[PDB]
Amino acid sequence: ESDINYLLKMALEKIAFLPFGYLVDQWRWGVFSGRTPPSRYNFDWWYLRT
Amino acid sequence: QPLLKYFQPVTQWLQEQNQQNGEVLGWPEYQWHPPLPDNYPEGIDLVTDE
Ligand SMILES: *[C@@H]1O[C@H](CO)[C@@H](O[C@@H]2O[C@H](CO)[C@@H](O)[C@H](O)[C@H]2NC(C)=O)[C@H](O)[C@H]1NC(C)=O
Repeated sequence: ESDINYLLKMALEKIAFLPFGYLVDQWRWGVFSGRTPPSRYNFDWWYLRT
Repeated sequence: QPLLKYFQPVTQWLQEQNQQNGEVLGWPEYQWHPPLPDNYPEGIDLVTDE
């Protein structure tokens, strides 16, 4: 039980962050490439977030 | 570019009409979906033509 508690505490920061980072730089690469014009900043950001 | 040259009069007229009507090009508020009509599944055979 202690092992499960410790690993779930660790997995709440080392696993919940994996979608982030990937998400952030994917959005920024899209913005730089021109695939995301200034009229689609929030749209693509929240599409990637969901 | 030839496609835009072909449609030059109609696109010019459209731009003039949109400017006069004062509409916003594109679709901000991407997170918008139309409401369901009241009693939709059983309210379809109702005449609504002017
Ligand atoms: C983008 O959404 C915002 C947030 O709802 C809209 O701002 C609201 O506009 C209404 C109508 O003028 C105001 O009554 C609200 O007070 C505004 N909200 C805030 C928090 O200021 C805005 O109109 C939307 N913009 C576009 C371009 O669609």
